[PDB]
Amino acid sequence: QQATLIADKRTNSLIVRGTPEQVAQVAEL
Amino acid sequence: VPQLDQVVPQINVQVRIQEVNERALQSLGLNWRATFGGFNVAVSGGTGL
Repeated sequence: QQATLIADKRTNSLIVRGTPEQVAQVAEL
Repeated sequence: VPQLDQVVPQINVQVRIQEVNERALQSLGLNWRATFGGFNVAVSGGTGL
């Protein structure tokens, strides 16, 4: 699949949830 | 939950809108009419001689 992304407007927080490889890709972006 | 339930900043924003206008007018005009023997001369601003 693709990693789940959760965006919070109040705190300006990005939450990525997936396999460890799919999460390191967002972490470098 | 601990990250989505934190305190976020509270702010006060001030906006100033300022507007100034100025004018200046200046008019000046002579408007005569002369009559000597046989002649009739009239000088104005709208029409000329």
